[PDB]
Amino acid sequence: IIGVKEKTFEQLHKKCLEKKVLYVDPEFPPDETSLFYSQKFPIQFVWKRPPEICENPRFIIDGANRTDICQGELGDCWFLAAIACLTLNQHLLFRVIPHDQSFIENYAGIFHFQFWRYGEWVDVVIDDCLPTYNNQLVFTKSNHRNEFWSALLEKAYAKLHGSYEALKGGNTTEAMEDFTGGVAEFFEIRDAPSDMYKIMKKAIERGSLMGCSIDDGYETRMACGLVRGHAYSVTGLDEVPFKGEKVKLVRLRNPWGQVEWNGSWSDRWKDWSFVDKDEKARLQHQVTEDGEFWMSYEDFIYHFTKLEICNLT
Ligand SMILES: *[C@@H](C(=O)O)[C@H](O)C(=O)N[C@@H](CC(C)C)C(=O)NCCCCNC(N)=[NH2+]
Ligand SMILES: [Ca+2]
Ligand SMILES: [Ca+2]
Ligand SMILES: [Cl-]
Repeated sequence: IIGVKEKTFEQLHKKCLEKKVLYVDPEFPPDETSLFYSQKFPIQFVWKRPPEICENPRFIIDGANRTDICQGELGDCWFLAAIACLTLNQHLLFRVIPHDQSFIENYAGIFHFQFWRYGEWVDVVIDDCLPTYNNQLVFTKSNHRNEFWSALLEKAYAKLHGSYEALKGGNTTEAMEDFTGGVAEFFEIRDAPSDMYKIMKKAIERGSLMGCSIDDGYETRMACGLVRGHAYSVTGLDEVPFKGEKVKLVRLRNPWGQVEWNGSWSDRWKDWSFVDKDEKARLQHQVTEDGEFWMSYEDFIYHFTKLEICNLT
């Protein structure tokens, strides 16, 4: 279609519109080479563009929110937790996602994203062919079936690593730095200082990204609703009145978009009845299986082992 070895998104976009053709990326083509390098995936995939998947595809629907990041059949929770964190700071999100992009205006089958690499912003261009099975995305999707920014972001990040398979292992902090240029620090929660709630509270209010995990030694599920060896996004911290004393809470989101903690302060916990109507509104309490839930600060430090904060420079 084109010879793209050193050409910008603008150049390629304009050329495709002139030629009246959908872009096919020579550097990261829609075939098995872009999926894996060693192990194959068990199911064989068809590559389709979002217009081929649904009638009215959209890049962004109702903003870029954490609810748009739902994990599929690829173990890249480390990266997905990081994007979800990033959506809590919209200001920073728009440096990674160019928002002037669309399926309904100047569509030429080509998109781009920006990552922070070796001390500068780097532009990554992709065709919009995505892996599918039975006409559904197999990897990351949004909970809205017509929204495609998070699927395409994953493709672009996979391209930056050489393949989808190259996203299988990783650390949330690697991704946080790729989105922000911040400096990461990690904390073992067993050596957590006495004031870590306060540290966590200051970090989210500053727009620092925060992930966490439970040490391991489709990932291991626990009866309490948590998942071991799995990256969670920390999406809020608050105190709430409950039977006289103020209880400290932590809000997490499972990047699966489902499977939540079921203990104290979970969605369907009966003793939410005892909490004031205005407080429930303040904490955006919702009984919906979206992967997001509140737990007590005490239960949090008991279960979780790693805490990762990416601070802005
Ligand atoms: C998460 C998932 O989708 O279930 C996925 O299994 C994963 O990548 N888990 C991480 C642990 C999280 C950070 C909690 C993991 O196992 N990481 C090991 C990577 C070792 C370093 N490798 C590279 N390439 N830097
Ligand atoms: Ca959305
Ligand atoms: Ca929930
Ligand atoms: Cl659109």
